[PDB]
Amino acid sequence: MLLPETRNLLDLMDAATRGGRPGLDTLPHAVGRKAVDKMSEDGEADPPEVAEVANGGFAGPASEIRFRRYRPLGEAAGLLPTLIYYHGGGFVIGNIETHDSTCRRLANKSRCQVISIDYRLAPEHPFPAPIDDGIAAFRHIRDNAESFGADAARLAVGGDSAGGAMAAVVCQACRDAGETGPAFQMLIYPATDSSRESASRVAFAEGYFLSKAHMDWFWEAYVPEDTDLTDLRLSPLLATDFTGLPPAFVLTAGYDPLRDEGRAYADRLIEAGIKTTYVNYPGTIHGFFSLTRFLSQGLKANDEAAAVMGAHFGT
Amino acid sequence: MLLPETRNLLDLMDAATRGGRPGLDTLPHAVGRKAVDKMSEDGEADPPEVAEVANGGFAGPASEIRFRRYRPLGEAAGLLPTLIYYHGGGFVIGNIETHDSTCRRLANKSRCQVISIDYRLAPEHPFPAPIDDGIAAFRHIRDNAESFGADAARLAVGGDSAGGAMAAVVCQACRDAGETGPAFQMLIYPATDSSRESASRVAFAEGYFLSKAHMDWFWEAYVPEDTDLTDLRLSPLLATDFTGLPPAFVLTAGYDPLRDEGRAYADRLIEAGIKTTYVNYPGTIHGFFSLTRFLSQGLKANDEAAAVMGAHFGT
Ligand SMILES: *[P@](=O)(CCCCCC)OCCCC
Ligand SMILES: *[P@](=O)(CCCCCC)OCCCC
Repeated sequence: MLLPETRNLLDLMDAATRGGRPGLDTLPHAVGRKAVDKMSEDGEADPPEVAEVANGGFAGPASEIRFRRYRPLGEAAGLLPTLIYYHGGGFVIGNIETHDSTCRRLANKSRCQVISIDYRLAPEHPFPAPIDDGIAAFRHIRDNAESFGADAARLAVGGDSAGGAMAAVVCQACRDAGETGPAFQMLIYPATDSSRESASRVAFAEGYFLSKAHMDWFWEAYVPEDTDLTDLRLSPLLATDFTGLPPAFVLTAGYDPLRDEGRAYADRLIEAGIKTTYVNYPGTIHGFFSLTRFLSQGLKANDEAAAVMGAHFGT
Repeated sequence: MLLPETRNLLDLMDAATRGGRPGLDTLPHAVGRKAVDKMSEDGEADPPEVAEVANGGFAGPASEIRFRRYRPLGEAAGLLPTLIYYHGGGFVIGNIETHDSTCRRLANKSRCQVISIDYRLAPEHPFPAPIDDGIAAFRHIRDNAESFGADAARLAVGGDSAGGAMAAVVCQACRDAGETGPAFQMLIYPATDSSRESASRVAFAEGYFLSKAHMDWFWEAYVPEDTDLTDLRLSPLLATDFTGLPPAFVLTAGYDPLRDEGRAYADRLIEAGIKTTYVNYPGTIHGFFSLTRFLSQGLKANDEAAAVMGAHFGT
């Protein structure tokens, strides 16, 4: 069931692996970061023009949080409906640049403003630093909506991987603290369960991009030893109550370890009486949502996600 | 439990029931048709302008099949990706007019051409006349693609209720006959199982729009007595094999008898390794997709469906 374009890219990665490039799972996460980050940038399709890009920062819990805003083409209104995007990369790698092309394409298609967040990475800052910045960024942008040129009424969050995880947590956190949370959550191949191993986590543990070897490498950096795995910030799937959470878009990939716990989360939402959209892209891998130089499916997904959020806010 | 807008409409329908002297369940099929068809037209929100509308017909199995084409605004290309729409109404009521506003709105949003089909109705022509016209219409438009100003590469089908049923069958029929079937199937709260009663068919049998009394009234007209209920043209959910069917959009409503068998069909598709999008609109009723004069959610759904198909064909 693997697609030609997907299989093609897997050949390339197999060539490089067995020909000089070590993979190595180099623990100088600080060293490895710089190498992989450059690869990620190249993996993204060439960036589409937008109306306006803006770089800025603000005060976080423990630091300055950097951010970048993309205003979509031919969108004249001051306050726009706005998505707050958290990049992927195991709370260890990635940055605004690795997901720039994707955010540009999302804003154009959705006819919505996008605000990429640059949150504290591990190991330099471990659990729970990353999601604390994720939550602070939402609260800040919510409370200073007009400053960020954003309609407070139609304010959403989303991400991929660790990013998608981080998004789902921000929504729970808000409901738990009984304050106004997001209007919409866009969850792309997110990780929702640290407490156990699904079928897919075992079935695709090796050979399909994201490897079990990679997930350990990330885990050892992000998580201090002896941290309760049934913490909802690590495992939001284990929440008792799913009611009062915002409408969701949830996307999974066919050859993804994080497939089964992805659809699981989506199901918990549907039965809780929440407006939900689930989608499976069979025959592509984890990370296709931003490897848009190699996988067209990624661009189709970029378009589909953008479209469902757009239709929700009626843009 | 329900939405305000949904609850609001339900009581009005309840006003007439005892308030005046109504009752479709108790009318001659041919008489009732004329009355309800006019109500349906009024139930639709005011029609959006399009680039071009075109009426025509062609030779079917047993008769002339009428049709109407909607070309979307600011779409200059000759051959467009095209959806073939089958109206709802228990294979007994409805026509192109009852679903005109909705088709117009779909074409604009999706940036795709829409072709509403006017298929033979019961009791005048019972099972299996309606779906036979449904299949002939697709085959014809497929084989004369450029005549109908349509990209053959990106040709889809869809509908609501009996229409959604009719769409799902066209795709199966094509795969069974080992010929080129549609590229995409848009299934809106469709009926997929005649062979038994789900939980929702019982739980919402009375008081929420579609009534069990209505479904019987339709059934007695459409279906010759002593017809095997496990026929796949009546019950496409009971198909052995789901592989080789086109990518799907599937939508259900919270207070719909046809809810459980809707999601069931969607699930059969996901496990068959087909690219699928499922969505539930909780706290609205069956038929909201075209009662867009009363229910905003309907317009949001109209937009969402259009958007997912658009993103698929990359318009
Ligand atoms: P991942 O699946 C590596 C699996 C080896 C784990 C060590 C036992 O990388 C896939 C690379 C493309 C072929
Ligand atoms: P059916 O579900 C039952 C007729 C009214 C009984 C109220 C419990 O048709 C419903 C139409 C909306 C009142």
